[PDB]
Amino acid sequence: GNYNYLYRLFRKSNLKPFERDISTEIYQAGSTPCNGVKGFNCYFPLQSYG
Amino acid sequence: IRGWIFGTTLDSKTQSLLIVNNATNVVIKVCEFQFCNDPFLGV
Ligand SMILES: *[C@@H]1O[C@H](CO)[C@@H](O)[C@H](O)[C@H]1NC(C)=O
Ligand SMILES: *[C@@H]1O[C@H](CO)[C@@H](O)[C@H](O)[C@H]1NC(C)=O
Ligand SMILES: *[C@@H]1O[C@H](CO)[C@@H](O)[C@H](O)[C@H]1NC(C)=O
Repeated sequence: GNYNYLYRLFRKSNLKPFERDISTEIYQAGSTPCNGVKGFNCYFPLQSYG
Repeated sequence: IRGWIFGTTLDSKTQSLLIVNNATNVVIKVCEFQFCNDPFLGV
């Protein structure tokens, strides 16, 4: 698998046209806070195609 | 008045736009900047 190519799997809101958010902040899916570390309701926002 | 800053959080988790005017040029740049706590331009 090539792991150099990625897509964003989760976001708080959809992009506007030609908007380009490169932020790597952990996706908080629920009431559980992330505090900069992965966990329950707290997932890395990108996936790699492989 | 010698420049402007635009963005969402204005800190390294986010992209932001900087305009600086230095009287020879207008310089414009878009980065995941870290801003100072009280930004300033030189005397
Ligand atoms: C733009 O940034 C704000 C920052 O609070 C965020 O709430 C909003 O969802 C963002 N909009 C888009 C379309 O990304
Ligand atoms: C370039 O942007 C990506 C995505 O935000 C980030 O992972 C990477 O650390 C940035 N490059 C540098 C030199 O920090
Ligand atoms: C204005 O900005 C440009 C950016 O390339 C630089 O070359 C130039 O020396 C600057 N002028 C002054 C007066 O700082």
